[PDB]
Amino acid sequence: LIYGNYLHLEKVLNAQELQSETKGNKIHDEHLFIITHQAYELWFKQILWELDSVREIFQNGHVRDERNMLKVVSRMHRVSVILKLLVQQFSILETMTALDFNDFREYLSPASGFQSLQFRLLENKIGVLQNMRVPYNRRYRDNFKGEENELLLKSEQEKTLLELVEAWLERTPGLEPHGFNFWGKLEKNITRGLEEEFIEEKEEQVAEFQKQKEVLLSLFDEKRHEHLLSKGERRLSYRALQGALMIYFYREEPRFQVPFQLLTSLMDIDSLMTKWRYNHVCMVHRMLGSYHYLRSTVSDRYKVFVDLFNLSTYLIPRHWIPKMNPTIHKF
Amino acid sequence: LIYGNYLHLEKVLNAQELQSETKGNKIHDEHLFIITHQAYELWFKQILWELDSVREIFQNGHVRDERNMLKVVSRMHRVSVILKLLVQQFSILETMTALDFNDFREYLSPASGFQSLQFRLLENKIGVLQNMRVPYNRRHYRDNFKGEENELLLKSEQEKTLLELVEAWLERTPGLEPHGFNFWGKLEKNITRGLEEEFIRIQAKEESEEKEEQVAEFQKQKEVLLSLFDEKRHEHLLSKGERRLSYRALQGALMIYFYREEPRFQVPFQLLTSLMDIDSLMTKWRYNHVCMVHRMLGSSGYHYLRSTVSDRYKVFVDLFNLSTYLIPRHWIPKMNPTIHKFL
Amino acid sequence: LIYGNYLHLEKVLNAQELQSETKGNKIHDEHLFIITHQAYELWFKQILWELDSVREIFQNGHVRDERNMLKVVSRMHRVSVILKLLVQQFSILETMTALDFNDFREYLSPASGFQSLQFRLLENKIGVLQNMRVPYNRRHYRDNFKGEENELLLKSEQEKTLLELVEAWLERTPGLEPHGFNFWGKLEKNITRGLEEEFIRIQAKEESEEKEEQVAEFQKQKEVLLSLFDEKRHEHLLSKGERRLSYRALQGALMIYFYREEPRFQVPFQLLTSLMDIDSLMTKWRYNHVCMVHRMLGSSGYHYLRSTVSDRYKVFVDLFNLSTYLIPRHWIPKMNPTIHKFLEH
Amino acid sequence: LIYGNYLHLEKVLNAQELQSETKGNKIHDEHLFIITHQAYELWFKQILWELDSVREIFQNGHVRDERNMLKVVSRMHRVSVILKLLVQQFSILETMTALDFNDFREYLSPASGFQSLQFRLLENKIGVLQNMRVPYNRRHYRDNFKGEENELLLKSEQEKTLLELVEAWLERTPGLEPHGFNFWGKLEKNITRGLEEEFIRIQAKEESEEKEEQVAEFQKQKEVLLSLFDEKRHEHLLSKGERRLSYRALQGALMIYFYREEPRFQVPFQLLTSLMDIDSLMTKWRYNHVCMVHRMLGSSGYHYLRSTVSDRYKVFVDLFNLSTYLIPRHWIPKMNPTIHKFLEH
Ligand code: HEM
Ligand code: HEM
Ligand code: HEM
Ligand code: HEM
Ligand SMILES: c1ccc2c(-c3ccc4c(c3)nnn4CN3CCNC3)c[nH]c2c1
Ligand SMILES: c1ccc2c(-c3ccc4c(c3)nnn4CN3CCNC3)c[nH]c2c1
Ligand SMILES: c1ccc2c(-c3ccc4c(c3)nnn4CN3CCNC3)c[nH]c2c1
Ligand SMILES: c1ccc2c(-c3ccc4c(c3)nnn4CN3CCNC3)c[nH]c2c1
Ligand SMILES: C[C@](N)(Cc1c[nH]c2ccccc12)C(=O)O
Ligand SMILES: C[C@](N)(Cc1c[nH]c2ccccc12)C(=O)O
Ligand SMILES: C[C@](N)(Cc1c[nH]c2ccccc12)C(=O)O
Ligand SMILES: C[C@](N)(Cc1c[nH]c2ccccc12)C(=O)O
Repeated sequence: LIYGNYLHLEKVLNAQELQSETKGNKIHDEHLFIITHQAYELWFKQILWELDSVREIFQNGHVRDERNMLKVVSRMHRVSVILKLLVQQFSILETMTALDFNDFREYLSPASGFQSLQFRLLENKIGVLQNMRVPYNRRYRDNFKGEENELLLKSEQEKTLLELVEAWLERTPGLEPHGFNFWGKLEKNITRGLEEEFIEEKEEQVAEFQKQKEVLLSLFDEKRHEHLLSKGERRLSYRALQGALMIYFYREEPRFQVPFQLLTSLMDIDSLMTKWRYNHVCMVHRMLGSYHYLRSTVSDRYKVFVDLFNLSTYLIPRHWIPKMNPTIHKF
Repeated sequence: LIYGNYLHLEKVLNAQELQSETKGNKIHDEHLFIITHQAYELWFKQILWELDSVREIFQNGHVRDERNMLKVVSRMHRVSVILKLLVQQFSILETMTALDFNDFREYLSPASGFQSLQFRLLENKIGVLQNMRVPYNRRHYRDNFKGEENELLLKSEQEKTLLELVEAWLERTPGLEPHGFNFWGKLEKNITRGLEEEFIRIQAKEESEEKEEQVAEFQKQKEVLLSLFDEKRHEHLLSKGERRLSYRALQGALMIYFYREEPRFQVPFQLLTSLMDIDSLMTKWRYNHVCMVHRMLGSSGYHYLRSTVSDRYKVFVDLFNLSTYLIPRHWIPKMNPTIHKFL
Repeated sequence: LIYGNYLHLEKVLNAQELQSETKGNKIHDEHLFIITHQAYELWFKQILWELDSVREIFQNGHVRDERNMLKVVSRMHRVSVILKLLVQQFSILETMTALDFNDFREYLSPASGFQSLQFRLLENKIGVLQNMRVPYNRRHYRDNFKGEENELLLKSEQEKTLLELVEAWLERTPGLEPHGFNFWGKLEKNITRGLEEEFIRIQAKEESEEKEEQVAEFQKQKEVLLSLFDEKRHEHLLSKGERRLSYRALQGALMIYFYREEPRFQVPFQLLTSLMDIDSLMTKWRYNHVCMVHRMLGSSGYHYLRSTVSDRYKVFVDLFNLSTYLIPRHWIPKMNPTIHKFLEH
Repeated sequence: LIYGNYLHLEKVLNAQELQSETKGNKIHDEHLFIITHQAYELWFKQILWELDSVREIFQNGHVRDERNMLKVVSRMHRVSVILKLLVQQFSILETMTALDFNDFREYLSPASGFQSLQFRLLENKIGVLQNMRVPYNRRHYRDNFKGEENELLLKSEQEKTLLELVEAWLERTPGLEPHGFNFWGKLEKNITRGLEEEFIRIQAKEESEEKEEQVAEFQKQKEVLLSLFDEKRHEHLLSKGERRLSYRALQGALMIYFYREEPRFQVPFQLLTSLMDIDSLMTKWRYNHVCMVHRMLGSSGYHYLRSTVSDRYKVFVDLFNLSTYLIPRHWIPKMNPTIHKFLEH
């Protein structure tokens, strides 16, 4: 076995066709354009590789065996690491001036980054929903045809990471009312602590406190949630949300240490996915002038685990957090 | 034209074949290994693209037209930027544990990164010389390569390297002409003078430990500084391969260093800086590679590799070492108005 | 002389006071919070150092001596490099969980990064204009600052900004002189001509939707391209604050863009590129800051900040927008050998 | 409470004294030099903050409560993140040319980065051993430091290092107990067996160059694999300082490596990974430092430093070298339900 043959470089390193050259006027910087995109696509494939694997672990119920949690967090962190690189990779294309890109931009028409099948498959597999997806020029799948359109559909219809994480989050231990009844203990301890606290600048604080109280108690409005879920402003089942907050509050508890890491990485992937979009935009600006559709992609509308980010709003004094009783200290 | 078809993704995204899977026992992390290498190879191709272009500009004498200097420095900086990324790219493969790599390392033998044609072409096109190449397994590197590959690899060694081409251009650097600004002459004189002047300074110091310190500092500096004009020392070191640039080229480089602010020398200096950046980064690549192979294979290619992280692989080491011959600014020959115009 | 004494580490490394600890309940992650900010502030000081130096080079007219161009681009690139780092530095504070920050956030009230004198000095010295600055809680920013601080902050606003100084220099860009190369005239002509020539091409074409599409494209392009020569449109946009550069400065910048390979314009172009890099990175800083305040406080300042990530805080947005007015290379006015002389140093 | 006052910026931003300026000939790039170092020092303080905290968790036996494992790995990862940045931070100082540094290097003598108390404290607290410290021009390291400096430096040397503390904890790693899972025994057996089994396979083959190659490989592997059970070889190497961990600690580490997916070993493995990352990064720091001092001073400290980039400075080299003793997975002693149940929480 030789490197070149192991890596099918006969394919990889014979995939560069400068359209400028194909049309008689070869432009040098076009090479970079091609390579950059090809590298992105390689890495997308790797992310899909990792993601699909993680999805499978959830779907096949392997995640139930908490031995598989190391594997899950490892592969999720790996995604975040690839993404961190893909963000830095824009620095490479920033070496191309707009003036120089202009010299071949025409031979690209009518092509677009939009037509990255993998990027869409990625958005889909994480949990970006078309219902909340910004339409571009009153139009995404329309541009894709064939097996591509077919796969794109499977991607939308098969379980997303969000869905699968939701499922698992719903089964998070300690939610059982017959058990630790976290939610009940929480509502009580908060209401109590609230009242205790509720017993000039005073007025200002009072006003602030009423605002805080509303938010804090908003947590227990199952209906508010269902509504927001419908409007798509939240994404996680109320039960899943409970499991997540369980994990947040009892993270140091051994059974919840890696699960918390997952949540952290899930948020990191959202953060990075959006950083990708941002860097892409800042460039398309520097390259095409005036952008706005893309500036719209950086809107938290594409944050799939936005629920995890927003659990920061509902932070309470440590004192108020239900205690780890002997029984659960065992469990 | 569709993106997928423009980018020949039919090829790119149909090039991943897990040998573990080909042999029945698919290992997940093997995918990463493949992709990582494929990305490296893509980027190598791009670097070769840039480098070959720069070489051509030098060889076809376009570099004489100083309008092409922007293009040259841009493309050279771009190389350094790709390399910066290729160094960071190791962070990705560091996500793979040794334990997990072990689960497929077998299905790789007898393949190695050594068989990267592009990496070799790259080493060669910059200016790595086979004479000063550390032997692998008591043998040459091209021994591992056969066919058109071996053929190309030779062309790469024999065709003009960036070093050679930069040397040529450095030799033509204005200001060296003795009939002109006579930089080298003025320099030798101004250094001789400065040294003497400083000696008197130290002589003035009543004998003390302080004076002693200065004395030692002085003598070492003097030796080094005058070493610069020992054209024979140079020729010797050139032979031993410890330097690489013609003495004339070395003069042009120091010209550029000292008169960098001069408009004609501003971008030329940037080039020199980038040339050094490429060496620095190429070495950082090697270092990160080694640091990983250690984490992955334990402890020995490791030792062979630890050997490749040396000035033997640094092509523009001469540019780095011009830092040793740094002098007080007031010693630097003053740009004569006439030649001040020439620059 | 000792390292520690050279670097006044007696000060630097005795400047960490955890308020949590000062109040009896020391929280560990507070140390990180302090250090991170202190490092940012060190780097801000360095950027101000570089910026002020470059401003002075422009103000004192040293920039006229094109020897100083290397120094200028070097120091400007250095800023962009510091900024690149400052953006990555958020990764450090991302190690702090919101849960853990919550354990000391209280001992901070009412303090805020908003009270970063240096950040404001920086925004100001580059060219952020108060009129373009989104007010927070219906209030100005300097209103939070008092004393010599307010005095400095004012000097920053009143002294020449980099924008102003670059504008001045851009206006003196060679090639614009009508008596000389008359770039703008030649350009208007060459563009008007080219457009006509292209219109004919399209009109020659065999009736199709593709033709219609090209027709549409053509009108759009034509409008934009000719918009360039509407000095009144410019003055209007300047008023609306969509542009920031004088029309003449804009001419000089496009001169440099189009004739960058010309020796005299090689480093000047690099400067333009760096100026844009600084804006890009400054905005990336703001973005990462926001993305974190979200991760930390949830969803409001957050929205104020989300507002700061706009081209309204981009000082050299005009340089970014010169990409809109890109023309076929063959349309660019030709450099006379004789003319190449004023661009050959 | 004001930002500036919280952060004692009266100190931090009044700690820049350009010696060039103090001596009449201010050099611009000296500012950068100062700031860069000051930032490094801030971050070192933070690393020491994190490290000391982790050391205390180990020393005070809090690590026994496996709730505190999350905290430990988090803080150790944070160190690695700071270090990643400190490595990138050299990019900033690379903006300074040697030519320009030369213009002030004189006013620095006789100061040096060597005199970073914090860096030494850091090296010491991790586990760099004074024995294996390469002498600089036949000089010690501590010799340069006097007073409280020397005092603290010693405490750092004498107090428990991270290595020592990790060793302690590694020795208490569950599964090693002979009356329990007897990992070591089961391992030796399973390895001896596997090797024999493989030898037979090769013996069954027909004499050939391939066979010889395999045979040679097999003997090499066998030696290494069985070397693992030579407690005395270890003790010797420990003496020569080629290894650092007790043989029992080494057993615990390999336990963790092999049974990492086991819940009780998942975070512990992460720690090991981060410990190795800290070595890797600490050494990357040294490398980048050297690469620069060369670019700045030419080629000597350079060579002394090139010496610091060795496994002689790698504290957790034992963790790196556990990669040598990797065996087929099927050879690894199996976690029987009963004992698996012991390793859960
Ligand atoms: C010169 C560089 C680039 C330009 C001018 C550019 C231009 C654009 C434009 C204009 C769009 C909006 C759709 C349209 O009107 O066609 C877009 C979207 C996109 N581009 Fe790029 N692009 C560039 C580089 C890249 C790179 C390096 C990638 C890497 C794969 C990429 C991937 C994408 C993706 C995935 C989208 C869809 C955005 C979304 O809906 O999330 N582009 N690009
Ligand atoms: C698990 C990861 C890796 C391992 C264990 C590994 C191992 C090795 C080893 C042992 C060598 C020395 C030659 C030999 O004994 O076969 C080597 C050389 C090489 N590897 Fe890697 N490698 C790894 C990753 C990579 C990657 C990601 C690249 C990217 C292209 C790469 C490129 C090279 C090159 C170009 C050489 C020749 C270097 C020289 O001779 O100067 N390796 N590798
Ligand atoms: C946990 C981390 C952080 C949080 C929660 C945070 C929060 C905030 C908030 C809420 C504001 C808006 C003003 C206000 O309502 O008080 C703000 C502005 C600011 N922060 Fe931070 N910040 C964080 C980290 C940092 C860091 C590392 C810096 C570095 C100096 C910084 C510098 C600033 C600056 C300069 C502003 C004013 C920016 C502008 O108004 O355009 N902050 N921050
Ligand atoms: C122009 C830049 C620099 C130069 C020329 C320089 C020079 C040197 C030299 C020559 C040494 C070897 C000992 C000696 O001769 O005194 C050294 C060691 C050291 N430098 Fe630097 N240095 C630079 C930047 C830095 C930076 C940015 C740091 C950050 C903290 C630093 C920290 C140190 C430390 C801690 C050592 C001791 C390392 C060891 O012995 O293990 N230096 N430096
Ligand atoms: C391969 C080929 C092209 C791309 C682009 C891309 C997308 C849109 C572009 C463009 C380049 N140059 N001009 N435009 C304008 N659009 C507007 C609608 N159609 C043209 C990004 N990645 C690519 C990979
Ligand atoms: C593709 C395939 C393999 C590689 C390697 C590589 C090199 C040497 C390796 C290895 C992988 N796994 N074990 N070894 C040990 N050496 C020791 C002597 N010869 C085998 C790097 N890049 C690759 C790309
Ligand atoms: C030093 C001290 C504080 C900060 C902050 C910062 C900013 C706003 C904060 C905060 C910390 N904790 N709570 N808030 C709420 N805001 C909302 C309206 N004003 C208070 C950032 N950097 C700092 C440096
Ligand atoms: C603060 C102050 C100084 C330093 C240095 C440093 C290290 C070595 C130096 C130096 C500066 N200037 N010259 N040398 C070398 N020798 C050669 C002969 N006499 C001086 C690094 N970091 C610092 C922080
Ligand atoms: C057995 C279980 N792992 C239960 C579970 C769900 N979410 C969790 C989060 C943390 C810890 C445990 C869980 C499962 O059913 O997957
Ligand atoms: C005309 C010339 N470019 C001469 C030359 C050589 N090196 C230089 C450095 C800076 C400026 C000019 C030169 C050539 O012959 O290429
Ligand atoms: C002589 C000049 N430096 C003219 C000038 C202004 N901007 C430029 C850009 C590129 C080249 C020259 C200029 C001055 O007046 O400063
Ligand atoms: C009770 C214990 N925490 C046991 C222990 C030691 N090393 C470990 C590694 C992984 C898991 C557990 C351990 C202690 O004695 O510290």
